[PDB]
Amino acid sequence: HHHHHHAMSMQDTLLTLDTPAAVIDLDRMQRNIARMQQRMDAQGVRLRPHVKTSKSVPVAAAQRAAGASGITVSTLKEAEQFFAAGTTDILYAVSMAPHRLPQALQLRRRGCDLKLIVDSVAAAQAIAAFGREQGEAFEVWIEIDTDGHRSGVGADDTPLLLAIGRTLHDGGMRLGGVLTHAGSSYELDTPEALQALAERERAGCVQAAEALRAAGLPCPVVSVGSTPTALAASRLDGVTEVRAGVYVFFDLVMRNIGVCAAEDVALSVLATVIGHQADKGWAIVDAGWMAMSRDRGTARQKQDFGYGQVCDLQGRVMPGFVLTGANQEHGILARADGAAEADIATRFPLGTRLRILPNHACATGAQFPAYQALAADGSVQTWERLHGW
Amino acid sequence: QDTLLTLDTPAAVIDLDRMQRNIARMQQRMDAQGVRLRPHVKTSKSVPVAAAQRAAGASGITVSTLKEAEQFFAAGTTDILYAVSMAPHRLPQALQLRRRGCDLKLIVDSVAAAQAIAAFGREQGEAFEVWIEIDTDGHRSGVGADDTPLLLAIGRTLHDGGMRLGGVLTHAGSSYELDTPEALQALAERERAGCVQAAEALRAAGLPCPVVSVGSTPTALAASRLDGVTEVRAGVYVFFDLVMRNIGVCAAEDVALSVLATVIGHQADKGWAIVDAGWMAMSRDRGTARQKQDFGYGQVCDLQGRVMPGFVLTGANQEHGILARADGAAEADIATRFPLGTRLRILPNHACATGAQFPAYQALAADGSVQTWERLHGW
Ligand SMILES: *Cc1c(COP(=O)(O)O)cnc(C)c1O
Ligand SMILES: *Cc1c(COP(=O)(O)O)cnc(C)c1O
Ligand SMILES: [Cl-]
Ligand SMILES: [Cl-]
Ligand SMILES: [Mg+2]
Ligand SMILES: [Mg+2]
Ligand SMILES: [Mg+2]
Ligand SMILES: [Mg+2]
Ligand SMILES: [Mg+2]
Repeated sequence: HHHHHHAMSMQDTLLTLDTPAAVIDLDRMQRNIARMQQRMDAQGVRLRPHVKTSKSVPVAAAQRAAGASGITVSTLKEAEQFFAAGTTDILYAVSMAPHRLPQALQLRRRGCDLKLIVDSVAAAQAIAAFGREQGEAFEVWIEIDTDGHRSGVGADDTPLLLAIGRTLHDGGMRLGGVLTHAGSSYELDTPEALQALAERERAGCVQAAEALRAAGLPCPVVSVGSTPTALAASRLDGVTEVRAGVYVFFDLVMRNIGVCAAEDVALSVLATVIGHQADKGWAIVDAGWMAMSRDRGTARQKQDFGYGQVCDLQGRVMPGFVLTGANQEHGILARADGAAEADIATRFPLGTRLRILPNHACATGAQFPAYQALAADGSVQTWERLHGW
Repeated sequence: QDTLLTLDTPAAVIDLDRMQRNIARMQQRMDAQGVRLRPHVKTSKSVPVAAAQRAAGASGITVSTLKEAEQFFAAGTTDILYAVSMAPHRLPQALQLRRRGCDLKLIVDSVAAAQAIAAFGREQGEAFEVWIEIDTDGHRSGVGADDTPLLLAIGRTLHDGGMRLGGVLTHAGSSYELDTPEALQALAERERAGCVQAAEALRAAGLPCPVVSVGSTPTALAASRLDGVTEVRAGVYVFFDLVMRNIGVCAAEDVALSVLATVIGHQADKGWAIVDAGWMAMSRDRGTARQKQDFGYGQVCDLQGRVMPGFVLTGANQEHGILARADGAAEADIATRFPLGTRLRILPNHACATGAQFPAYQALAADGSVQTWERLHGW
């Protein structure tokens, strides 16, 4: 039992970690994983989780174990990490830059079934010319703009859809599908508006696929998604897969959109109280914006949580206390309502540990080299995640 | 050689000639004021950047985390001030650094934190050097500049408890809400006077107070005189940023840190160029939104570093930035001006926030080559 005794001596808990730390409540993370996978199984579509929220091998392993099919990545560094870890079905869902083609070629030549996306004739021409030069039939999907959010060919822009699809297909590449991301779902906050946007996202992606196929071009995959529209879609006829990422943890922006409650948020930042300004009702904590990130997505929503909702050590919300301000390594904990708490030092004594729910899980997670994955027994384990490009 | 044409994007680029000018300007101002400069490395967390600050005449550093103290001590820097109210649970970490030879200084602003340090120091045989943080402007931590009984209670806990009461410090961070030389000069004087007043109160009580330490970059550059001050702490000046430009202490052309980005697409009807520098590259900091000129997620510059006024990142998602006209109009033929693959450089709202998004900087020399300069992430 030499290993056992030594490992027990080294095991951390929420009391022994240094702060700040990004804590994943594994039981909440597994409920979120199951909820999404079950919804997609009920819809008869594949779930291709977007790992840009955690960039962590063990978190994606849990998603794969639950039934996910492949992943979506936001950078080729994520494709390199997850392919090294055994994931071969990877979609790089950012408009392809020609200068990154040698790295995408190398990944495919090592055995990664890496898919790229474009939304322009010039990007299609760059991929097809390099593929012909290098003897590589890249798989390329066409990105569709279904809601005005960001990149993509308009769903009704048949001439440009065909021009890009022909450039790829005639060029000897594999035109593998269409995808869309209805990111404007983050501006909504009612179930009726989310359900309608989910239907516009489905209808527009399938419209683009049907236009390509009406021109004789292959388009076997139809991929949609954002977490809110994944959870709100009534029907997904014509869709092969849904992509969703932030759901794995949720956050307060998702709580305000209405697709989860604060009790579903699996990621919190463990912080210590390091001081006060008693006459202003401030407790000062060691989670500033370097821990929380500068994300303030809740500022324009129905309930502004400042730099995060305060919870006790046990992870239960402490209503009315939020981080009202943040500097790099100092957070200002005070009443959301703008009163000065009396006796703030008795409410929050020096050295008290608290947990802060984030505005945006993807933004807060990226501030940490690793998560501390919290098991039901109170034990944590360090789960590394990727930083940079 | 690696150059701005060969790097992958996004990348954090330091223009070394601009950084050296910013380093010289600050050190020459501190020398003119008769005070030491103790740079705050939380902006770069990079050994070669702090080396350049030391070569120019800096005396010790300030750090925002013990991880920084570990990094810089492993690189040979021993005169380290950890300028965040000390948490008692980090005392074992601080003790081990001191026992290894790091001359690590801690700060406190409460009797309870001072008692925890003094009790642990006596148990472990360690006379911790502790400074008392003074609140001169209501920004953040510190003993109020008027609150003499609290100041003396802490000073006596430390000195009677066997610890080394090494000084007082203040950080007038409310300087970042100002934007005129008269208001910055007045706040710099309030910061100076408040910190010197606390030192005098300690000394009048028979307590040691050899160091009087003030600073933020705007008050460091605006102070007219620094009588009674021994050192100034400043950090973001090494690179500057657009929040600094709006406060009025630099020009956009002085900003030494930019994010190299590639154009990866367009929305021509809206006049957008989409770049691969989203908020993961720039950070979510939007400090210019509250100032007199809003630069969105950053100011566009060409690959040579020429500022392109009127183009900014008007929006950002994680790995996509939206480049568009600041005047709200849809640039006609945006794709013809910025073809796919064009490289641009984006000046940040907040240098300390943008830098923390990158594992390393790319230090750009006069000949156009780059050298990778690692920086620290995490705690
Ligand atoms: C982020 C992202 C997703 C996942 O959206 P969430 O709302 O985080 O689930 C899907 N597709 C693309 C292209 C994305 O960038
Ligand atoms: C950040 C910081 C500084 C340096 O301020 P800048 O405006 O970045 O130069 C000085 N002192 C303390 C305590 C700080 O936190
Ligand atoms: Cl700060
Ligand atoms: Cl995003
Ligand atoms: Mg997100
Ligand atoms: Mg690389
Ligand atoms: Mg006060
Ligand atoms: Mg700063
Ligand atoms: Mg540490």
